Amino acid sequence: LCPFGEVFNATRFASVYAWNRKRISNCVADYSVLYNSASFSTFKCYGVSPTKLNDLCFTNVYADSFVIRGDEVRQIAPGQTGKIADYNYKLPDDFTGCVIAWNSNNLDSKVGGNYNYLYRLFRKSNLKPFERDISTEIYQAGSTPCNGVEGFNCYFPLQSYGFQPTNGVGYQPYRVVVLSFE
Amino acid sequence: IQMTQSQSSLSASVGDRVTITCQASQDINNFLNWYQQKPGKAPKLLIYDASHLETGVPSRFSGSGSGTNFTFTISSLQPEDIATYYCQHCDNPPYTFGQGTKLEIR
Amino acid sequence: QLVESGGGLVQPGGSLRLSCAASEITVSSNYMNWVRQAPGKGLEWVSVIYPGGTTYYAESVKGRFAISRDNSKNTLYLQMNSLRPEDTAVYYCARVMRHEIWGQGTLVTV
Ligand SMILES: *[C@@H]1O[C@H](CO)[C@@H](O)[C@H](O)[C@H]1NC(C)=O
Repeated sequence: LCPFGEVFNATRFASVYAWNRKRISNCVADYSVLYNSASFSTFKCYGVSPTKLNDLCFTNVYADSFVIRGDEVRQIAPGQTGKIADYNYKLPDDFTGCVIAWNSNNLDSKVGGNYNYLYRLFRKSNLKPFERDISTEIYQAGSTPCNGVEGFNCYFPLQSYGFQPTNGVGYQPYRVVVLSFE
Repeated sequence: IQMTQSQSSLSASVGDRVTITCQASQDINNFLNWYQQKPGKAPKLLIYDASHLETGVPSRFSGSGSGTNFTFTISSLQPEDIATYYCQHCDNPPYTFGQGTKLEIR
Repeated sequence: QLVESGGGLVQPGGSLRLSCAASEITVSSNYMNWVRQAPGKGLEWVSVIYPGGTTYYAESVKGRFAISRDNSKNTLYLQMNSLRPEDTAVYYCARVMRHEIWGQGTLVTV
């Protein structure tokens, strides 16, 4: 049996700037049980039709997870630009996989403001496909040296989403699992 | 998203408290900026994210509101504060400005 | 600080290259905004360029202007192609997303 049940129900989920990935092999996939669940609100499949998934079997599969806002769910797709798909996580233009996204206004809806999930704001160049950078050195905005001191023209290169219990539908948190098939 | 200012001209006396309302269609959670523009100059930012105050402006200026309606409050009016104020949506492109409100002293 | 230049009159259908020169600020590392204003009317948005090179234009003026950056002189350039009579307005060059500083301003008329 596959470990799918573990990634879809784990008690902890990483933020988007340090997204974890898992590799799964030697299991019997059961896309069926997830082919009818109504919990998922955005079950998009790119490259391969979702119905024929069960018949064919592959060698190696990868699963990645993020917690993202309501608006940026559409940005997890090939050939898209924005504040998230270009500096934090980008997909190859020849993507062949699935992007499951569901609502998490119960587990992750902190009371009084969470301020624990952060996304990357400032950088210097775009991101190659499947590129992760956990480093958090101080970013500079001018020729003046910054020597690791926060201040004018010296900004921390992260921002904290503000998830709350009464936010609108467009800003409520969503959890995304992207499956990539080699 | 169509930001709107129902009022267009409010007058008061020196030392009075003046409020300005800016409404937004659909919903913007906490994304709005208050811009001030003097006659014949370049506009300068006053309040970002509708609650945090910028450095340099006196503390007597304040902002509040959320969801659909936001408000800008001046506690003590000053003789040299005649200008035009705008509210701008600044979450994700495009960024649509408002109509603007002109303040008059008497 | 910033500076604009190239303001004046141009015959309908022409083109121009407005220059925004920046000092103390590296143009290759911040979000940049180009905002226009009609004479006596309210502000309107025109363009934004991201640090990574992504660029967004306004919905009503899409496909006629082009913004670019040059690191050798540290400048921002905007090239308008296929103008019209109502295109006349005062444009500006500003920094966004941390510590807004708005430059003095240029005038472009038909
Ligand atoms: C997660 O837990 C719920 C509650 O028992 C269960 O209905 C669901 O099937 C679990 N998800 C998976 C993938 O096993």
